[PDB]
Amino acid sequence: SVTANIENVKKVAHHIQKLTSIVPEIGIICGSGLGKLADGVKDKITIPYTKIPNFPQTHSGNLIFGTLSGRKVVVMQGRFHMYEGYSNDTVALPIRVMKLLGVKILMVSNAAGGLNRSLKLGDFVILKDHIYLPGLGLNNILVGPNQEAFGTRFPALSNAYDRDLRKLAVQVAEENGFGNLVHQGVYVMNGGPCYETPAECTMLLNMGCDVVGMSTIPEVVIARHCGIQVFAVSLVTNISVLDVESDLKPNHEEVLATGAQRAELMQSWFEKIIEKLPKD
Amino acid sequence: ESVTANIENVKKVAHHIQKLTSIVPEIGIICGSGLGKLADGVKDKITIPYTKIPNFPQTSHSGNLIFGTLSGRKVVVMQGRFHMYEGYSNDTVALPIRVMKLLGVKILMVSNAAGGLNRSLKLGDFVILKDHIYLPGLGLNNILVGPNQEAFGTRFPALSNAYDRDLRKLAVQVAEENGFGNLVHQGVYVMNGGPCYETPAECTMLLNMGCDVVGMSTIPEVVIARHCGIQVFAVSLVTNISVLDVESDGAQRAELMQSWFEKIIEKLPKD
Amino acid sequence: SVTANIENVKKVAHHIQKLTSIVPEIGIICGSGLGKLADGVKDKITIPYTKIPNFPQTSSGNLIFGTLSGRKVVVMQGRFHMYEGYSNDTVALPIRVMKLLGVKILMVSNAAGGLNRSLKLGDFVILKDHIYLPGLGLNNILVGPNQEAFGTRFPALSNAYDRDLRKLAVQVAEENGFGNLVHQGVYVMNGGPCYETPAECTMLLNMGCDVVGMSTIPEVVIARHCGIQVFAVSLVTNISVLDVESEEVLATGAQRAELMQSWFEKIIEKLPKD
Ligand SMILES: CC[N+](C)(C)CCCS(=O)(=O)[O-]
Ligand SMILES: CC[N+](C)(C)CCCS(=O)(=O)[O-]
Ligand SMILES: CC[N+](C)(C)CCCS(=O)(=O)[O-]
Repeated sequence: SVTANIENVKKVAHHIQKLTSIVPEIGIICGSGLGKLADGVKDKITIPYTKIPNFPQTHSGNLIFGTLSGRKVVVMQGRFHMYEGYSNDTVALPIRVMKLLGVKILMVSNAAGGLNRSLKLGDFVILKDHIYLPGLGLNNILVGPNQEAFGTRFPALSNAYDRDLRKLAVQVAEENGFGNLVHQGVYVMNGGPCYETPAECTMLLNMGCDVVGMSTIPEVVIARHCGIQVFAVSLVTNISVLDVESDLKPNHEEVLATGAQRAELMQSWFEKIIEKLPKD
Repeated sequence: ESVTANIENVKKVAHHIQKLTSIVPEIGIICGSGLGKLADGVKDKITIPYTKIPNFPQTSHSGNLIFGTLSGRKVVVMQGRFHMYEGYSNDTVALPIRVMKLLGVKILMVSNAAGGLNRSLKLGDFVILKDHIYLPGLGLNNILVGPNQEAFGTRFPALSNAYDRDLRKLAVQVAEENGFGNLVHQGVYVMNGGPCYETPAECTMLLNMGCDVVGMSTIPEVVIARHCGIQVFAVSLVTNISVLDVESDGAQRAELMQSWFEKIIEKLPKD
Repeated sequence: SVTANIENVKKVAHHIQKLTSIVPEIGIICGSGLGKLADGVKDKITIPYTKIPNFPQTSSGNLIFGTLSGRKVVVMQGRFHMYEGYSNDTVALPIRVMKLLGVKILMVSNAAGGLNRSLKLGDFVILKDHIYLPGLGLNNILVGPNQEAFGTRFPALSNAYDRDLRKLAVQVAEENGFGNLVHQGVYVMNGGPCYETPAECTMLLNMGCDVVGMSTIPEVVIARHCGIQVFAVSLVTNISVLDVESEEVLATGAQRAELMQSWFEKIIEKLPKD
């Protein structure tokens, strides 16, 4: 990976600006439930990661630029997960590129396990806060020399999950008849890639966590560090088992199935949030 | 560090071992510190020093693999382990377990020495692990971080019944019928990366997290074993009782644990 | 960049020993509140880190030798924080150099967020214990081959924060009229460099932590490993927010610097000579 410093981020951004004239104001990272969001983007240019020098590589992932709900967007189709062995610089560079391209708001989804006992499979949990277990343990994405062109050395994570975007998301769900599926909660990052043990889930629930997943927080930290507002949502793809005696367990195909089942609704929700954002 | 624990490299190591012994092990046993006696009962033994195995990790006496039978069943015993607090890599720790898989191991029995958090524990008690909290794993130091080796298992392994409940039940029964059931507990093991012992504040936090014992090993091996379908039984010997507040200031047990493991193996189901 | 082994640590200590004849008994690592401690030292011999070969670089840091309240000291001005990406050996080496130079007591300050709800901005929290979140998660400074020259493989952290040094520190504060600022508590390390979220702060408070910061514990572990007594104090530079819907740190340090400096000087004055 190339260092996600201003020099390298500029080179990548400048290369992208030759390929498209679209100045995105919203960046979207597609997780669970957002698998067909790129189809909804109109007047789009699709740039495979392979066509961007010094951009991380993960068919190839794509950067999609276009209009969604009357706004200019860049959609990241293809993520770089820490459990896959990717570096901090790999995860940070795409977010910092979004910043240089013009992104003001980052919207992201992911799949998570439901710790909170009131959660149902397929529920949406808007992140209102997080617990960054890797970050507390010296694997924070920002470890290393601070890049002052982007942000400060010790970023505050106050209002990390923009309260006004959260309020809007809830309002849109309620107005469109699926407010009953929507919660707000604390997301804890398990580095992964193992699912959480019953003892681990019990610990995490008692720490005050509502959902547990293996991603997202590193991007959120980079976004907040460089001043991008964040809206993040976990799709509850499994209900955490807290009891060792239980034979119930997380199953990959069912986790993927839940994402796919909820995709139309999740994308609709994101689209309807975007159309309500103030603009001009 | 060391060679990637992929199918090609693990196969190469396994094939080398299969030229040094004709014993196909069904059960793998990992001896913890002060617990080398678990190998002493091995009948018709064949000893392979780690130095004889190219690409197998090396200790820094030499470590050995011991093949033979215990209570009639074919076993491989690991004498010398690779601890994460020593600076060994994920691949180093993973490779021996994946080698055991290819050699034919279906059940892994692991022992370690641990600190007692649960206040009902006494020095010298055995705590069968029923579950774990992998603090390094939750914090982005999980042994499986990196490309998944699909030949061994799936990207996101579930850890349900990680400590096989039928093996736990059998182990408790064997202890009770041999008159040391009073020494045996079941509990949750939490891994401290180490190598520092836990401070009183750490011990209190860990106890309140729902942990019964704390140690510096084992979980990484358990994760790799479960990832590739090996059933796991694991037991901690309580060698220290954790102090919970700042204001406040073995040999026979190894032999007993040896006997216990032997008597468990005698009763293991056999297809 | 160099292993903190006996061979490398000795080379560094020997280089320092030809630049100064002062044999330090007390080492002091300046965090928040101790920025001006170097100015108060008498018979100063300032050695910049650039002038010590094999010594880690941060810039330009200084090792100041001299006397403080009649006792020989070495003051580290310029620390090596793990959130900056320094290696374990980088952080360990200066402490082990201190050991070889003659240091018996290490006094350290830092800036920390107040979790305990009774704390006020500018309070002093003497560390009596810690929770080393990085260490529990496989990022302990001692991971790797144990350097037997300095200590044992599995160091115990019983009495890590020497109880007699804590007693002395509280007594000095009480008799100089600022005992009302002094608390004793548990420090938890957040690797950093992000400040802790409300959910993180709530979790940490419920684990039994009184203050949270991003330093100190690694140095304390190396010091205890090699048998140096430790006194550590956090300056409360921020009050943790525990619920969502929610410069000041640098101002608190600069404001309380004089008092903390005075406190450290007066502690060194009352230390046992035998
Ligand atoms: C439940 C989702 N699993 C299978 C763990 C995939 C993790 C990818 S993530 O964290 O971006 O949703
Ligand atoms: C005295 C050794 N301690 C710290 C208990 C570590 C135990 C090593 S183990 O896990 O193989 O038993
Ligand atoms: C408040 C200052 N923080 C963020 C903890 C940075 C470290 C300062 S230090 O060295 O005094 O701990």
